[PDB]
This record gives sequence, structure tokens and C-alpha cells, in this order.
Amino acid sequence: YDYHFEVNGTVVRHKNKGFGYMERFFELKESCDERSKLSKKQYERFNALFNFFEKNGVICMAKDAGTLNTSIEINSLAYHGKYDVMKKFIEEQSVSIEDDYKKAFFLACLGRWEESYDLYSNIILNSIDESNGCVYYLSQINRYRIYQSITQAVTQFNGLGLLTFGRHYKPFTDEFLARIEREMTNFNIDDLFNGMPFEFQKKYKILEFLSDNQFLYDDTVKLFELTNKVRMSSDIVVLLRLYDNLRFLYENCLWSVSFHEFHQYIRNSMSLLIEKAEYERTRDIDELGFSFFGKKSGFFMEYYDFVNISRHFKIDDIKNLERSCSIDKIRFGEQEKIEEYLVGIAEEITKQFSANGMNVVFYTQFISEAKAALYFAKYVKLSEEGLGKIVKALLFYFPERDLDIGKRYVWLERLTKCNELPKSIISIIDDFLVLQAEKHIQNYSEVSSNGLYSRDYGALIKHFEKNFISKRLSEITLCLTQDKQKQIDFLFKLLPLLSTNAKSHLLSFKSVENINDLMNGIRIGLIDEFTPEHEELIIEYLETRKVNYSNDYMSTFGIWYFLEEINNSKMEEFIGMDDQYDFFVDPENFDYKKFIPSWLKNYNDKLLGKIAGNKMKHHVIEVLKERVKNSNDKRYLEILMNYFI
Amino acid sequence: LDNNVVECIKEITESSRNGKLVFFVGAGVSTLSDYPQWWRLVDKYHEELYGSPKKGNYSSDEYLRIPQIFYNVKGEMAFDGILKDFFQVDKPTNPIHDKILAMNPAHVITTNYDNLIDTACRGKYFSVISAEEDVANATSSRYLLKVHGDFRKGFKGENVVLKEDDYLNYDQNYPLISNLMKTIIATHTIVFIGYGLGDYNINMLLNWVRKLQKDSFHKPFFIRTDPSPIENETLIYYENKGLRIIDAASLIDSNEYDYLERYSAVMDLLIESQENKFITKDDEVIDYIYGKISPLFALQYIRKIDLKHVFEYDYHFEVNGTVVRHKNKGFGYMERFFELKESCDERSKLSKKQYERFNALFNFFEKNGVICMAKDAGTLNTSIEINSLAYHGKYDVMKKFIEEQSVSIEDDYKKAFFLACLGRWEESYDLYSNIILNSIDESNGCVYYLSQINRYRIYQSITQAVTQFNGLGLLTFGRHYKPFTDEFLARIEREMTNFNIDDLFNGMPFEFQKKYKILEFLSDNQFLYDDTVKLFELTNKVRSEMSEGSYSFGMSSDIVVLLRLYDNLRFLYENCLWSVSFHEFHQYIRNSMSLLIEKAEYERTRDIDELGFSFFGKKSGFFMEYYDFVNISRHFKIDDIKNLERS
Amino acid sequence: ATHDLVYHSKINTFVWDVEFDIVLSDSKELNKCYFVKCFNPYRINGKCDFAVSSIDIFSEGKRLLIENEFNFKITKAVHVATSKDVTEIVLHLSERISSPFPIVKEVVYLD
Repeated sequence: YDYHFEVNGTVVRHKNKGFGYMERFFELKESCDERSKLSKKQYERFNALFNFFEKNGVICMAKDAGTLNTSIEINSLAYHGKYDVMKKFIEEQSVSIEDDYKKAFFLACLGRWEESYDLYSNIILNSIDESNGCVYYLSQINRYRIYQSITQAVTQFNGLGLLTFGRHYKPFTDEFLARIEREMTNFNIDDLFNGMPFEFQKKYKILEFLSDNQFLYDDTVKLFELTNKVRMSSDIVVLLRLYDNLRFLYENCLWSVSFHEFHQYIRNSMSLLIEKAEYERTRDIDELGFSFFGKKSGFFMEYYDFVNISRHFKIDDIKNLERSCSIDKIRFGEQEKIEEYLVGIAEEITKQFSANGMNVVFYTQFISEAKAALYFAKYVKLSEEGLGKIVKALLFYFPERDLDIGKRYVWLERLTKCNELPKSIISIIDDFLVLQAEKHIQNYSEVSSNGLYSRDYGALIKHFEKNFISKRLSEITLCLTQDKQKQIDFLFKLLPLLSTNAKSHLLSFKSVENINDLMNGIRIGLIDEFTPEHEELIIEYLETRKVNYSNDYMSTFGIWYFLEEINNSKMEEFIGMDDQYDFFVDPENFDYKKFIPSWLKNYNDKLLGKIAGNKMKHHVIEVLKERVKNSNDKRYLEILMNYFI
Repeated sequence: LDNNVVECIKEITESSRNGKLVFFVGAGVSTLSDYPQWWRLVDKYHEELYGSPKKGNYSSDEYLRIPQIFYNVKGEMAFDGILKDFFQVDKPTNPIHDKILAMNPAHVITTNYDNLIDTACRGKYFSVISAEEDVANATSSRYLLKVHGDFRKGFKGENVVLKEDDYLNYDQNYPLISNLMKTIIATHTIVFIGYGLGDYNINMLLNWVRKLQKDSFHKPFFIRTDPSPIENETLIYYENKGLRIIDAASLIDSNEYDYLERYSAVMDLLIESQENKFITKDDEVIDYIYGKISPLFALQYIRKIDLKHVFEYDYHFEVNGTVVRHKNKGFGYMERFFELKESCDERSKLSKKQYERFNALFNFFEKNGVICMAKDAGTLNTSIEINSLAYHGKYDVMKKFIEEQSVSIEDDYKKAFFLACLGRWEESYDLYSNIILNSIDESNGCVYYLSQINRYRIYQSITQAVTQFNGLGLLTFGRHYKPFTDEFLARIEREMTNFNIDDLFNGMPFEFQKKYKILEFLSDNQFLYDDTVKLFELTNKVRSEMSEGSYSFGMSSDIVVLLRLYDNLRFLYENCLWSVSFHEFHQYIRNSMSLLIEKAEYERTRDIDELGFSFFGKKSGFFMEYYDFVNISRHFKIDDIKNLERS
Repeated sequence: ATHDLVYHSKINTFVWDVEFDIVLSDSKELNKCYFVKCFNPYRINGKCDFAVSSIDIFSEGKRLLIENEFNFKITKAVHVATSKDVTEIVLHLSERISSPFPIVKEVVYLD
């Protein structure tokens, strides 16, 4: 405590009551003649100290601060996730014990926990003397941590797994588990530091915290400074401390970087930082000016921020961050490195799926990072080749058990916002659709969670290209017959993509007879055109209900009439039974006392806009105003502000 | 099992847990690895000297006389050569070595001149002492003391005690090693293993022990493994000499040439008994719970979330007042205690003293709000109450209490806390120093620890005051001069130069560090960790609802925040801790109150609860009581209240 | 049993983990099925504009193909937690709300 070493590289005096040795050292560093009044031994010691201090980024004293800008730089292959490089490095023969330590850490990071435990035991056996006790201590700690992680994997893999993951999938043998339990029958890590030689305890005091259950309480408590609402800043201090912790944990090859506490700390820090930045932007806009500040948030997002968010965040956490901390106004920094990282992720996914060498332990760690990175890649502008590789890896080789068809469509639609569809991506999606069509040839059906299916891919293709025709799908449906019903249904879902001759040949396999046929066909297939005969069928249904005078049928035709999809005066002869139909058919004479505002929660953008364009507008505005005044409902206010104002 | 065996196992387990266990290893353990025995070397010496051996005539004296005669006649080089020929072999380690090391012994003293116990020592660091110059050059504080001269420096006969001449001049040749071994025996708990009851070394040890007094030394344990069961008279005679014998033949049946699992039965029983809390009846439950809870009777209130540290992660103590089994494998002692509490008919099955202990435990658990188990919990209703005058801000009553004459040390503690709360930091510091001075004679020591922590915090407050005062620039007040006369400031600085708050807890007695484990967090920010994390999580959940317009219809999640808030406030304000003046605590309370108020305002104006559900249930209510007003007043700034009013 | 009931006001629905023994109109009987509602206001559409929420029916864990949705025979409601009868609460909550499907099992927000 003789000095305070600030996170920006400055040193100040705190409790030094004796000689200011550090100031003299800096004075020697700056000068050159003063440097030369030392002996040879002292000169080489000074050179080594200078190299170490420059490597660890200690710049100067507080008084002599000049042009202080800090940039982080982590030099670990494990952080950047260059899996093939570490795989190659593991094979090569080691020279010293430090290479063995690094190999053990890389093996642990690659999911080969048994080999890593064995290598740690070997390092423990070999290294016991005499000044490298740091390696021995770190090896003990890492071995204990790997034992803990193996026990927890066993715990959440005997239960909540097995077929629910796909197969019993015993990660490790039972002989290894028995040996592990026997070797650590009563191991205690709390006394590990106190058993070391007294010279190790005196010298390497700063490593004591590695033997504790928790070591991040100081930073988590300090994170409260980002919630102050009172008008270097705390943002820079917190970010630099976070980078320091990450660099220390990753460059020294410590296995604590894979526990829940560290992930929670990272999530809390990043979320609070982004919240503070957004709040400051909002306050500045409120007081200073509408656009004087520029409306650009000051939180520049770089490559390391993207990597941390991808690695340590779940999907729900990213969703919360998006909802509360609007990101589209946050501009990303280095894009080439981010693109290379995403391309590497895609290539690793391709290798893992294709080679069939799935590592069950490594899969659980890797798939969450892959999913988070692909979800967050929406805000990054990607080149054509990287986008093509990412789309290929996501659509084809991504495991189905973790991304069903609907989630894959959601990811794909996200990826197209800032990049749009070039020809190659459309070709890839067409190939995927062709593969799915061939797969439908059976006891097979698509399973989705969000309710989105293969139709949406063709819908998106048509949205980005109105004049696209799938030649392969046309050839598939030209050879189609009447035996395989599900193939006809699937091609019906992709009706507009097929060619005209294919369309005409396909129509032969399904025709509409009754009102059920009409509603079903327009519901799933495409009967966009309203022929007069279909209209007559609807009129027959309405007459049947009229003379006969409960789910929803009539409101659908009322809305279709209001949207001018049906043009006829017979609709006015069916006024009185269903109030919604009367409202959508006859607005001028409709009794608005029967109107209920909940109907406004079931209409899309186009229908709401068309309603706003019809004059009915003032009564709806009054109803929405009363609803907002009575109960503070966000949906009603959003609708009223977006469409009726 | 026999009662005495159970008592011995319990004592050994307790000593091992405390880290005061030392293992005395004999020669049978090395024999289990088929290492050459001394009688074979005696036979070889007899063959080389006389020509033919004789099995019948080999007494205890002969085993020492024959090698001495061989050394005297043939010389020295032949002795070393024969030792090299017979002892250079290498043998694998024994499972007994691993079982011994698995008991976590502080020291291992062995009369073996081998390396098996060294080779088997897995990943443990022991400083090996096998000569005289190695006693001073020890690197660590854990000793592997090879009494009889290991072969590390060579295979000569001068580095080991084998013959009769070496045995005779052992005290003169090795004073340091003998003194160190005697000190270790006198201090720690000694367990012998692999020794025959008639061995020379044990006889010498008992001869030395007979000189000591009748109270000073503990009785060493002795694990005896011989084919025949021990006799009554021999056991009584050796127990009168200071040994407590645990016989292995009476623990497991075996044939006469069985040695490996004879050792293994006792060793495995000892290893397994470490986690086994020996409890079968309700009296044992009451005694164990009282033993683990009674030290906390000094503290007025204990926050529930910390109880999981008291019971070594055996039970989850939730804030709402319920208890859940988490990692218990024993006879569910808390469940049995609750069953005793609920039914008064079984309360007559305990003795009088245990009945009074149960009454005290029931009162203590009722005071802290711990009600019952998880599933049995029904309509638990919880109230809040703080019994500190400082919290309510009744300044005149605290001044009157300061003026009134104190009769004990707790009154002095409370007076110091009130003085600190009143801004009289000089008098409070002096009174805290007086409390530390007069706390030499005590029974628990918690007051001393808390007073030292409070004094250090007051030091920080004074220093930061001085700083802001002089820095601000005398704008407030005339000269902005605190009552801090430079003499006083100076004295404080001199008295607090070397005080290190990190090593305060480590320097406390062992009993304090074993009983008051929870207090360790009071010296840093760790005690606010387990709450803060949770709070953040809950925030990220609650707002996640408010964006989706989702209205729950049961118990909200803000109850956890409110209960943890009140637990922390009560614990800090009722034990008279100065940590209530920190910035971090104020920020924590501010965030908790802001979240509660935002959630209440969101839930106030529902949409469809009245239209429909309201016939069935309507529990939405947040009442701003007196305590909420006090917390908002104390822990909030004007800007924060303005932001809350805007939202 | 009512503690897990949730009200979602963005689509005017109730989330409750129950099973429906619905009887489809014209004597068709169905075992313990349920519903899933998804909220998507940005879907690309043609003439089927009158929708922001898509409702799927799950029976025995498999999606039921819809041909004529007119089931109005209610259902013997079974709370799958510990097999409670909550039919009356369901019928009340349904009459209280004008939405087509008043009770679902899980809601997916695609916003």
C-alpha cells in the first residue's frame, strides 16, 4: 500500500512515509545520463524492470501524465477461439513445463477434461522444486476446479439429459469417476496456500485470492456507481477494470473463466454500462437539444465487447438488453475482425457437424456461444463471402436439436436487416428449400416452436425478389403425382415460387367445393383472387346463417369486404347478427356504443393503417384516448401514437 | 460398536477437523509393501559371520548385538555394502499410505528408514527432516520427521540408527530431533499405527511419558492389529500407562495371516466417520444443534441467509422463513427438531438439561423468524420491527443514555455506537479504545472483534472528513476546523500505522474462527455480495415483465427484495455496527426501494383484474408504512427522489 | 393452482398450464390437447391481413391439421400439476373475454 496504481497507467503516493523509490525509478527511466550512474548488474536489472513495467502498461506518475489513451490487447489463442491452432499446438512435443501447463489449459478449453486432469497430475508430480512453486500452486488449483466441473457435468448429465439430450451419453467412464472420487476423497483447498514454503507465501502473496470460493465481490459491489442519477468517469474505470480482470484470467491460463460467477459478473457489468450510456444520452437530449448532442450514444462497441457479449450472454439476456438499451443507435467498431471471428465460428460449426466427431462435453459450451454470436451479428455489416459462409453454416450444418426451423428463420431474417439479399444468398435459400422438399418425400413432419415454417422462406425470397422462379422446385413438381399428398401440400405452401406451367399442372391435385374448402385454401394455400363463384359460395353460407338466426367465421369476410377483396352489394343484406361485421361493413350507421377496444389488438399494420385512413377515425380516437386515460396500457398508447397520430 | 471405540473415533475425527492430528507410523505399514525386514538382514549377518544360522536363538537383545559385532569385526565397508545390496530395491506404495494421507495429518513421524511414505506423498508438500542440519533449514511448517535416519544422503550405516551402539548414544547424537519429536507429541494428538505393543520405541516413549504430570498431556491413541484378540489385563495395564487402544481384531473377523484388510477396516471406518455425525436419538440432535448455535446468543439478530454458513451448507435457510434440505445425508436433524417443536408429547422424552436447551433453541429460532420446513409452511405472516434508538433518530434519548452511568461492557458498546451516530467521533474513538483495553477478561470475544472493526471504520470516517473539510475550502463554517486537533489526528495516525484489517480475523483464537465464522464478512464488502447479485438478477426479471405487459396473479417477486432489505437493515442496526454509514449500503437501499416503488406503481393500474378475476382473488397491495418513509428519507438524495417522482 | 396463472395484456390472453379435453363439433372427441399462441406483427402476408397472432393446436404432442374449427363444447379442464378440475374457472374466464382463444399454454413474442 505504499502506492496506488490506477487503471489508466498512473501511479500516486498513498501511504509511503519513507523514500520515494518509484519516483526515482521513473526519473531514471526518463533520463539517460542518470541511467548510466549504475553498475553493470544494476543496469541489467533496471533493463529487466523497464521491460516488465512497459509490458504491464505502467506509464508514469500522475503529475507527468501525457497523452493517456489506453487500448486493451489479449494475446491468448483460447480467448479468440482459434480452435484448430490449439489443436495443432497440443500435438507438438513440449519443451518445458510451461508448455505443459498451456497444453493442459488448452485441453480443458477443448472439452477433453480427462486428458487435462491427467496432464495436471503429471505437472504436479514433475514440478515440486524449487523456485517454480507458482506452477505447482496453479496446477493444484486448476486440477481442483476441473474436478468440480466434472462432478457438476456428471450431476446434470445423469439426470436432465440422456435421451432428453439424445442418448444416455456417459461423458466419462465409471473407472475414471471412481478414481477421481478416490483421489479427492477429502481434498481441502482452503489450507493449500498455508502449506507452501514460507518464501512462497512471502513472495507470491497476490495469488492467495485464487484459493477462495469467491473473488469478485469487490467489483460487483463497485458496480453500483453506474446507477447514480445525480447529474476519469466511472464508465471508463469499470470498463478498464473489466478488461484487466479478463486479461489476467485468460493470459495466465486459469480455469476459473468457465464458472457461473464470472459469467454473471460480465453480464452485470456490460448490461449496467449500456444502461448508463443510454440514460445519459436520454438526459442530454432532454436538456441540451433535440439533436445538438448528435443522438449518437458515447458507448463505442469494439471487437472485444462483441466477443464478451457473445461468450458470456444467454439469448434471454441479449433480448432484455435489446429491449431496455436500444442498440440500433450504438455503432459497432472494427468490422473486419468481427467478420473473421464469425467466419471462424461458422467453420468450426461446419467441422463439428460434418466430421461426426461430436464432443458432448465441448458441445454444451460451444453451442451457446455460437447461438449468441449469430443472434448478435445483426448489427454488423458483413461482406458477401462471409455472409454466404455464415448463411450456409446456419441453414445446413447447425444441429436441429438446438435450432428448429422457426428459430433458424428468425436468425436469417435478423441477418438480412443491415445487409439485404444478394444473389448468392437467394441461391443458398433456394437450395435449402429444394433439400427440404426432397426430405418431405413417409411419416415426416416439420416441428417448430414459434409457429414459423418453410413457407416463410419463400415469402422472404419473394419480398426481396418479386421475379424469382425455382427451376429445381418446378422440375420436382412436374414429376409429381397424386399419390404423395404431403408433397402437394408442401408445394402449395410454396405456390408463388413455382413456374406457370408447374402451377397449372399443380392445380389439378386440389380444388375447392364448400366454404370449408375456400377458407382452408386461402388460409394455407394461395387463392388470392376472389372469383365470383367463390363469392357466391360465401353468399350461400351467409344466407344459411341468416335463415338459421360459436367460433369466428363472419368477421373474416367482413374484414375482407372492408379491405375491398370482395365487391358486392349483397353484404348489406346481412346486417344485424354479428356486430363486428356491421362495423366493418357499415361504418357510418354503426352504433359505436357496442364497440369494444379489444378488437384493435388483433389487427396487423396494414389493416390498422387502412382503418386510420377511413372517416370512423374520430370515434376510434376517442375510445383509445379514454382507454389510455383510464388504464396505462402500453399497447393502446403505441397503436394510437403510431397509426392515429 | 463399543462405546469406547465410538468415543475414540469421535475424538480422532474432531482433532483431524481442527487440524491437530499427527500420525506415528511404524514398520508394519512398510512391511505391507513387502519391503525387506530387519530379521532377514540379521540372518544374513549371522550367515556371513558364523557360517550357519539358528532360528530358535533370536532374542530382542540379539537383534541389536549381532550387527554391532559384525560391524566391529568385519569393518565398515562390508556393512555399507550389505545394506546397499539388501535395501537398494524399489517397491510400490501401499493403499494404507493413501488412506493415511487422506486423513489430512498435520505431521507424520515415522521410524522407517525408507521412501515409501515420502514417495506416496499425491500432491502434498511435507518438509522432510532426516538429519540434524535439516531441522534449522526447514522450508515449511509441516514436518515429515524420519526419526531414524533416512537413506537420502546415501546407503552408508552412519546415516541410520540400526546397531546397538547407535541406539545407546541416540540422545547424545540427536538432541534436536528428539526434542522436536517430544514437542510434537506433547502438543498435537498422536495416533500410533503399525507398532507392536512390545516394541522398543513405544516402551521408550512410555518411559518418557511417565515422568510428566498427571494432567498436562493427552493420552495418545494406538491402533493395534494382531491376529489374537487383546486380553483384558493387558488392555487395562496399558490403558493405565497413558495409551488408549483401538483393537482391530475386534472390529472385523479374519484369518491369522491377514494384515492388509485388518488395517483397512479401521482406516476405512475412520475415513468414513469424518462426514458421519454420530446422532441417533433426539438428545443427540438437541445437543449438536445447541453446540452449533449457542455462540450466536451474544448477537441480538442473525440474518437468515447467513445461517447456511453456520450449518456448513447442510440446509437452505430462505428469507420467507422456511428451511429446505440441500446437501444433508444424516438423520435430518432440523426436521426432527421441528417435529419436536410441533408436538409437546415427545418433549417429555428428553432430560431436564436438554429440555432447557431445547427451550432456549426454540426461543432463539422464534426470535429470528425461522418457522418451519418448506412443504409444511402454510400462511406464514411476517412483521418487521427494529429495536434501536439510532434507527428511529430519537436523539435526546440517546444523549440521556450517554449521560447515564454504564454498569457493563454492552452498555459501553451501545454508548460508543450512539456517540458515533451523534458525530462525536473523538469521544467514540476513545471509548472504543477503552472497550478494547478492558476486554482482556472475557468469555466469547465478539465484542472485542466488533469494537476493533468499528474503530477502524471510524478512523476512515475521520480521515475522509479531514480531507473533504480542508479540500472544500472553508466555505462552510468560519475556518472549517473540525474538532480534530492536530495532536489528536497525529496520535490516531501513529496508533493505526500497522493495523491491517485483512489479517484481523486470521489472528483471532481458533475457537473464535470456528464458532463465529459468519462474522468474517464484516471486515470487507463480501457481506453485501450475496444480496447485491440477487438484486440485479431480480431487476432484470421484473422489468422484463413490465415491457411485455404481463400481470402475475399470485405472489410477486418483490417480497424477496423487501425481506432481504429488512433483514440487512435489522442486522446492521441492532448489533450497533458503523457499516450503516457507508456509501455502498446507501446505494443498495436506494436501488431496492426504487425497484419496489416502480413495481408497486406498475401493479397499481391493472387492466382486466377487476373485470373478471377480481371475484376470486385480489392481493395487489403496497402500503407505505413508517419504516418505508424512514428508509426513503435517510438513504435517498433529492435528485433520486425527483427521478422517482418523474417516473 | 391459481398461483401460476398469468395474464398477457398485449394480446388479451391467459397463460395457464392446463389440459383441454375438448369435443370438436359434430361428435368428434379429442383427448387432453392444448393451444399455443404466437404474436408476430411484422410477418410478410398477402390477403390474410386480419392477423397478428397465430394459434396452433397441439394434441398428444403433435400438431392437429385444421379443417373446420368450430369446437364449442368446452373441455374437462385438468391441471396437469396434480390433476385438478378447473373447468368452472375456465368457462368463467372464457365468458369474461371476447377473444377467440382465452386460455393458452405458452405465448411466444416475436417482436
